[PDB]
Amino acid sequence: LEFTVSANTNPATDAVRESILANPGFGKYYTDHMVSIDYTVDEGWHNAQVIPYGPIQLDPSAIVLHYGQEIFEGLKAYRWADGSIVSFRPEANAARLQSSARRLAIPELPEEVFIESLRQLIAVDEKWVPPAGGEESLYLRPFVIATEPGLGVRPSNEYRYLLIASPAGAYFKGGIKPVSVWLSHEYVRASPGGTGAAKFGGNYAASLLAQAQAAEMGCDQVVWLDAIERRYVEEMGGMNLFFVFGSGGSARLVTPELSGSLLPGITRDSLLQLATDAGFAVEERKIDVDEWQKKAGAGEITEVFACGTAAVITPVSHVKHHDGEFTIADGQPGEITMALRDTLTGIQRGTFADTHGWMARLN
Amino acid sequence: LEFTVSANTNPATDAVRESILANPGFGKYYTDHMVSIDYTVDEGWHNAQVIPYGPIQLDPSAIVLHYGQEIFEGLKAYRWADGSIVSFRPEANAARLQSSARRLAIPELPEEVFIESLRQLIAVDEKWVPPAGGEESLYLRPFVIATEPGLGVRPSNEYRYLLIASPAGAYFKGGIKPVSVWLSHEYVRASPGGTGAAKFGGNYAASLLAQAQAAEMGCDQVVWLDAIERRYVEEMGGMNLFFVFGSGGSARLVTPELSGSLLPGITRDSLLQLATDAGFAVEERKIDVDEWQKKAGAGEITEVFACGTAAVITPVSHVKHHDGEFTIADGQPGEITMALRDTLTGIQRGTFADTHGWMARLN
Ligand SMILES: *Cc1c(COP(=O)(O)O)cnc(C)c1O
Ligand SMILES: *Cc1c(COP(=O)(O)O)cnc(C)c1O
Repeated sequence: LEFTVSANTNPATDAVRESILANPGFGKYYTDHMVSIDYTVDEGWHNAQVIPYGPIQLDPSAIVLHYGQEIFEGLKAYRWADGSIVSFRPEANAARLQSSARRLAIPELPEEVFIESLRQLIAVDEKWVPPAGGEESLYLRPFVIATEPGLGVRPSNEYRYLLIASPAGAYFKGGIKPVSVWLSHEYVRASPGGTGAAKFGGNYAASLLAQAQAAEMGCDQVVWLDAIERRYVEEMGGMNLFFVFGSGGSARLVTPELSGSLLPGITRDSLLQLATDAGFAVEERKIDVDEWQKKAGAGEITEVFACGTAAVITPVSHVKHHDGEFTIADGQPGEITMALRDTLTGIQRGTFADTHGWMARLN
Repeated sequence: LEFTVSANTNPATDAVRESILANPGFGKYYTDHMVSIDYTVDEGWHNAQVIPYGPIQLDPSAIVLHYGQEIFEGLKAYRWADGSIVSFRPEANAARLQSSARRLAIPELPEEVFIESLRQLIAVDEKWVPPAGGEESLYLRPFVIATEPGLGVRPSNEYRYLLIASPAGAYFKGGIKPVSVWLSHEYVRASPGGTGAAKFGGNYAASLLAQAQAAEMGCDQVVWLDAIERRYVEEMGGMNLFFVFGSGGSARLVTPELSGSLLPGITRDSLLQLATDAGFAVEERKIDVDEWQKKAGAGEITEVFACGTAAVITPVSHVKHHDGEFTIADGQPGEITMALRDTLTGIQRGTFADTHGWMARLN
């Protein structure tokens, strides 16, 4: 697929850009350009191009505005010491976007086109990638929306793929700070036969009240329990969870299994591998509130943390739920939690060896 | 709220508008204008206006395009013999949009403003309302979308309410026709506590695969079973269901109760009342597949029909599911099914007495 480039004539000044890169926050500012690719049944994906970041046009009856047919992804681009610009496992995101697409009846975007859109945007907006050897990065947000007009309920026949970038600092206010969680007694993030395994906007809109309630109960984030038995721990907001049993090199990690409604996080998959590389025993099984509170209080469960592209790893220190409340260890980020975070971020920044070939060059 | 009007300087010629009204189909064509109301935290709902139907603009990071925070409604405008333009229970739609808004963390729109937008649009696009004495109408689609830019996950602080209209000709052009249904064994429409009771786009995008599967099994529409026991019948696509036991004046009606996950259909609410007015005994309870097939085969269940705004009432004649297949009576639309459809549409068209005061003037 051939991309055409229409340069932004009035991009952010070097001063404004530098200012942003110094204090970017998350998903607040956007680069000067974006990638756009159209889709029609007859031409498939076409009219791929790099254009200036700006307002999009949609018919009032566009399917995405009524029946929420949309999906998204989230990955990062990093600037290395040698001046190269790389991304962490972009092939995985390409593949998951196709998985989310299938579950939502949206045409798949070829992985080579996905990866190419990334290279094209960085080619024009490389100066928006943060300096090497830092916590900052450039968040890439690939997404697809149904654009065909018509109020009839059915899969759209026209779509638009968009790629925008946003300098990223720290998703959670604090970063090196553990969060408290409220286990939702009233809400579920998904159920068997649902869209829990797809990175689909609908999933997030549905969770807003549950998060609001977590905050009203005096907690930072909501944690999801299975929709069937209302007993098994799944995720924290839109992040996977890990439980650390014991400590030192003999410690073991437990994380909820991919039941079918759980979203297969790439950070999760990576951490399981890194844990094994380190020598820790890992296990993907079901774990319920009862065992959690019991072993945490007992001291067997020494740490708990959430993981995801945006925050990478976030320590969990306190738990509150319909039938109890307890703290994890001393309420501070655990040894293992931080050891794994330093290793993962180290690989992403080019500091540590990438033995699994996870880093790919974008430039 | 005061509405400002910006007339369409390029409206559809009389030739085009007339050709559309002669064969409008459904949700295919739109009138010359649309209503728009903006929402910000400091100004609340404001800048209410009637403007030309046309493409709207959104920032690429608009929340609705990433985390599906949106909701909608569906009602109709009818032209009566006396020349008036009326609507069926529009106050109920206003109330439901508020209910959907609350579940999706979206600011509620005052019922007074909702009704006003309806009056305002009809004021300029009255010519698009079909002739009286027929079964055609003007479908009204009110909806709210989150427009604030920002990739962080949280309720939007900026919204836009839009009201568009689409002519809708006779649903059943050549005589009413019954549909076949596939009871979904693999998918669920919603889970307890979820967003099943809200008119939210996400619910529909998630159902696309299940409908495609129903068709692949050789059926017209997909029917939903409860997410818990996977045995209790809920709805057909985006329409409620009714079961007719027996026949004649002593017939009895049974419909799934509002378990909390079912969508409180307005057509459904109306039919339960009309059934009572005719002297039919009614029941709002759970009914499983076993009872359905068993009693349908024994001839106790004589009819089944689905209901909703667009089609009003659609007969269901054939059922197929994981463990069986059966037909309802003679496979034709039942007596009670058509009697009730004739009564309801008669009230909407102004032919029968509106004893409950459901019809409201829009003009
Ligand atoms: C995106 C997402 C994650 C994390 O996936 P990463 O690939 O690690 O970024 C976890 N859970 C849900 C529900 C998600 O949508
Ligand atoms: C809109 C809708 C209905 C029908 O409601 P009416 O008010 O009768 O138009 C039924 N089920 C679902 C899931 C819906 O979204």
